[PDB]
Amino acid sequence: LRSCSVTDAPRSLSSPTVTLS
Amino acid sequence: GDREQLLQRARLAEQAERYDDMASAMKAVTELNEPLSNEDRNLLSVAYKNVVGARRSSWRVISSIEQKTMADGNEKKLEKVKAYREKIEKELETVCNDVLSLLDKFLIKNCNDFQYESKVFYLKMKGDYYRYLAEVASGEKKNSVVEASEAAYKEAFEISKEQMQPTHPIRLGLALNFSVFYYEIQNAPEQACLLAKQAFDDAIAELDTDSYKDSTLIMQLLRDNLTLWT
Amino acid sequence: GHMGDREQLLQRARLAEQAERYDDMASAMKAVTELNEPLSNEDRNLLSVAYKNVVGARRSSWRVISSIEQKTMADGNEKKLEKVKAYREKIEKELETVCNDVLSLLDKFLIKNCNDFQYESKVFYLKMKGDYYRYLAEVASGEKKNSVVEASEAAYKEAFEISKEQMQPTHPIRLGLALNFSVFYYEIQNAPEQACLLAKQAFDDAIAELDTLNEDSYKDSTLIMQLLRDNLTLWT
Repeated sequence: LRSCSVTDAPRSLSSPTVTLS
Repeated sequence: GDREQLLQRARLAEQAERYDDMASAMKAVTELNEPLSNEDRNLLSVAYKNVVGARRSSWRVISSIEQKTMADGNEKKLEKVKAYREKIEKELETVCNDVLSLLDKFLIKNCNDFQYESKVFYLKMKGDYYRYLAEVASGEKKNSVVEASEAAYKEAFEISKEQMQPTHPIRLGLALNFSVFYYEIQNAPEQACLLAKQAFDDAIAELDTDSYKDSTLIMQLLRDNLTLWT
Repeated sequence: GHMGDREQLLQRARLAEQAERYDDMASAMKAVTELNEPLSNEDRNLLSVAYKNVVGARRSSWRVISSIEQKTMADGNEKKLEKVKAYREKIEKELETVCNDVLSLLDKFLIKNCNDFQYESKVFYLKMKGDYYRYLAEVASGEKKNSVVEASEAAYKEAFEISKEQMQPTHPIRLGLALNFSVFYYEIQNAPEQACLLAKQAFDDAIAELDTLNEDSYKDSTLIMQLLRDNLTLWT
């Protein structure tokens, strides 16, 4: 499904807070 | 009040991916009643496409949860899911109505009879945002915006066919979206397939023509949709 | 029942998460917290996920605009630099409101109601308190920066002392706290040696006990440990 339409146009890593959902 | 300062704010907001700020800035530029350059048209189109696109994606997620909740018979939860869907829906409609108001009062109105590129761009944009309204409407409310969407698309297509080459990216994008309108919105897959095939074949026949990358991607999208619609 | 404030707000937050509308999600979770009842592990996750995305969008926008403020300052365009700095300050004010909202929730409800035996909750909230003071320190200057820098370190320190005495080295909350606290030393305090010792010690303590973990706990612990490893590689 979902036909396509015309489109338009280092720091340190901290802990990710992953979701439980 | 200064037009250049608003355009800079639009460019700053885009870089920060703050598209509500970018849309608000370009809304004010349009309201100055001065014509939009090609870059100005791009900034306005990019800003509102991102703003409405976020609402459309959020609406689709909540709408599908609403249907699943409805099938499960959870009436109490369904009322809460529907309340959120309606809240998101009204934001989407306000965004579309803002764009349509800008088009009908400043952009399309101020186009001369010889400003064909702007007229095709704006009329296609009008069909798009009426189509986005049609995605979230049903019944007589849907038919109203559906008819308005088709009318804008067809006048744009007639102008583009007379004034634009088949490989013009604006004409190709218009044909792509107009075919999408026939398939998804008004359930005419044969009419959608016929239109997408017309524009793609017409573009190939004149493929011997600096803006190739912009034109090429839309052409792939036309084929990809044709493959999906078989 | 289902019409209660808590139930409706939690339902809104879960729907907002699905729609990737994190301002809605955070506002709903802020209202849940203000009910003055404890947060479950799921509710704690919803609140943390919501505000991480909200502040993270502002941080990303701030860094982009602040970077342009640097180039526009070096390039020397007063007519442009004045408006660029004005836009960043508007982003800062949004960012500071978000952080202050979080810290108010932690200070008035979340940390406040933790019983002394709720070590996991205290470590979680104290680490969060250090996190959002650190986000304030990322944009602050002058005497304002000093107070939030001290506040962030003090929250991190107390959390880490409790976590060391109450949590195994492989615990994701302890591992995430050590990671963020070492990031605080490197990025905020400009103390690379202190940052490297903390991260290295946390990685070494955890890796000594990975072999006892089950498949699911192993994935949760090693994912944070990889971030400690990637930080160590980048810091020298």
